[PDB]
Amino acid sequence: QEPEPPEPFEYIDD
Amino acid sequence: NKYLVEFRAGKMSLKGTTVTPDKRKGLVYIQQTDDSLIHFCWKDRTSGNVEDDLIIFPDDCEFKRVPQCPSGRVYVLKFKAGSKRLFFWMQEPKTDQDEEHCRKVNEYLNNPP
Amino acid sequence: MQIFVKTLTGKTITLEVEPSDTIENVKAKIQDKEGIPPDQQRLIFAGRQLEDGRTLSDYNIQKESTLHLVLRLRGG
Amino acid sequence: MQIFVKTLTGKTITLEVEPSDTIENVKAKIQDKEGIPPDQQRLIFAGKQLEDGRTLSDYNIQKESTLHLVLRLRGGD
Repeated sequence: QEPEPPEPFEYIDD
Repeated sequence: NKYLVEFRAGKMSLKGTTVTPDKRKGLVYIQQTDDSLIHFCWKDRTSGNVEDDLIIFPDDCEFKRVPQCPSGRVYVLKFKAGSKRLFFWMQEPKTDQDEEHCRKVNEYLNNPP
Repeated sequence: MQIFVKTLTGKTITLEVEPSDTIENVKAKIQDKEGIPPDQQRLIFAGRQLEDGRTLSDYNIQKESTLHLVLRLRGG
Repeated sequence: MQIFVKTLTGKTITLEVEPSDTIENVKAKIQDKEGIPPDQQRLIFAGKQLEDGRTLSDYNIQKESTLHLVLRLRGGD
């Protein structure tokens, strides 16, 4: 029916 | 006040250098008022109420994808002048309109009617 | 900490202001540089409209910050 | 300085108002004419929405001025 949320990840302002 | 854009998306939380999606699935929609001001609102799907509502001027923000963790649909709103960044993830089952929504978001936040 | 005020016509107006300065004070500066009263003048920044008593630092308004100036009806 | 208010059905209702009269006052006149409550009517003139706190003169509304009256049929939520 609906998609599951993504897993946590590291974000870097490149 | 018709909505310029609207799609299922949830908010995320960025702390330090880690982005974690919030299970509080919401809806990202845009509407222009009689003031010619584009309103960027994020409503929670839980109650269907508008949790957030901020007016976004042209060239004031940038809607783009986040190529950090490929797997799903993650977009970030970069306030060019607000110096603030927001994280969102698409909850729609199909992305057949993801690009369009993404394009409309930028066109409505950078190119108001 | 001056700030650039972009009008609806695209006319930008830089006004020397301080972070601690309130929004009300800033609006007055616009009046002197244009003549727009607070009632007709609506300063918006950070994607959100400014309150009044709030300070510029409250909205993270730094120098050369481009503030959005919204004008109400001109009687027509 | 009365003004003509055209309803959705096309029925026109002239309401005696003053140039300095506020929008709230005008809405009340409508309420006492069609029984329309303030929370169920929108006044638009010259394509400009009459916001509360404004006046007829603010919208350049003179005597015998036709105003667009819209009722909330859906009633929102």
